[PDB]
Amino acid sequence: GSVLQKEGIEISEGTGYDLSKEPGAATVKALEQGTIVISYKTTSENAIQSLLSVGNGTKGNQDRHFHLYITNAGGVGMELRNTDGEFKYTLDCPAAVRGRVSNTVALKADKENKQYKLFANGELIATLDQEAFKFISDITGVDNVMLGGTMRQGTVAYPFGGSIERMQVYRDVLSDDELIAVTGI
Amino acid sequence: GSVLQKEGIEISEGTGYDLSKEPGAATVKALEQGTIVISYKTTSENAIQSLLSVGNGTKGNQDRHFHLYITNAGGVGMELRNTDGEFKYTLDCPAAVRGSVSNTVALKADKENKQYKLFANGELIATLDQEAFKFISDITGVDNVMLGGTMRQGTVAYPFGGSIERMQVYRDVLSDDELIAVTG
Ligand SMILES: CC(=O)N[C@H]1[C@H]([C@H](O)[C@H](O)CO)O[C@@](O[C@@H]2[C@@H](O)[C@H](O)O[C@H](CO)[C@@H]2O)(C(=O)O)C[C@@H]1O
Ligand SMILES: CC(=O)N[C@H]1[C@H]([C@H](O)[C@H](O)CO)O[C@@](O[C@@H]2[C@@H](O)[C@H](O)O[C@H](CO)[C@@H]2O)(C(=O)O)C[C@@H]1O
Repeated sequence: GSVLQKEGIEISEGTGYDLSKEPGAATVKALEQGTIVISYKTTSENAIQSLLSVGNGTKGNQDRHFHLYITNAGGVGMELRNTDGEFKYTLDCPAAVRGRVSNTVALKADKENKQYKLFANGELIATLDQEAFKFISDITGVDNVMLGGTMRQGTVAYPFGGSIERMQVYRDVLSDDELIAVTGI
Repeated sequence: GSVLQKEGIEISEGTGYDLSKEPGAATVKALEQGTIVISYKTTSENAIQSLLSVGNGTKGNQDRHFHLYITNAGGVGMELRNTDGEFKYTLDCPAAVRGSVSNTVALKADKENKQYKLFANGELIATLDQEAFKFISDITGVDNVMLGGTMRQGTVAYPFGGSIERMQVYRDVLSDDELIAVTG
């Protein structure tokens, strides 16, 4: 099963929606691998909108976070960061989703294969293999989980507006076939 | 054989070294796929140092370029950009090289397989697959090739300092085994 799930969460641009106190959030804050699946509708023209983030929101730690994000040009991406000297692993895919319309995206991080895969609307859109595999448990001082933005020194960065229709986070690594199916209509 | 090669080029921080007029530069400016192999020594503490770039250096086109870069913290990466709405395909690998010392890195971009692979000092360090494969020929208005920085609105960005010991650009997609051997 999922370790954290939410449904029907509408977010006013800029505000975010804090998940840090939810049952399961502690698990999400320590993930060594796993899968994130999100259905959403954006109503914002912000250039970078985090759907889900997990990171360190404290002063001086603004480059220590993970987020799965969309853009105002129909892009989908993620960033996994613990300051640039430690790691900055990113995917950014163009023309993968559309903006008002429901989309479903997913990211998996697979420790055994050292691989990250991004899916949108029933398609695998990118794969990253890194010799030095990292995930959330490698970020230093993770203290929050949020929908619709990323906490950076107490400010909601990369603000989303619209609806998080469904969000599920898994410790399990779903198969590509599963993610093609679950991100479809 | 390479389509563009240079050896023994010193570059001070900020200066760059223009290759735009060299025979073969036109080919580099239009690559649909290929391989870049560079041996270098950095003397600079700049956080992002382009070893080789190919892009559009004109005003308002600062997000239209390709570069293969190293960092002050022993990292290696690349960015391939034509404005973020079009594409922004990147790799960034930590603790892959050392400043201390000569290092050799390589990037291949394989159109058939829609794949980019980065190598450093005899190891494959990252692989990127993109559904929408892009390379230099997809960048709009490419007008320069340089060593040791990236031209952005007439300024040398991401400035390298040190020596480009050997730089080769190929239209061919070299094998992983070839790259493991040449970089190690
Ligand atoms: C998702 C993404 O591309 N994020 C970038 C981020 C954004 O480009 C920016 O916040 C708004 O578009 O920029 C990051 O880098 C910044 C640097 O480019 C800038 O020189 O200095 C900034 C600090 O004032 C900041 O470090 C960022 O916000 O961390 C890098 C990130 O990948
Ligand atoms: C290799 C890399 O991370 N390149 C980044 C670049 C560098 O982080 C930065 O130039 C070094 O200081 O930052 C880029 O994004 C910038 C935005 O973060 C910033 O909000 O606005 C800047 C323009 O005034 C700039 O766009 C960049 O320089 O393009 C993104 C790039 O991937």
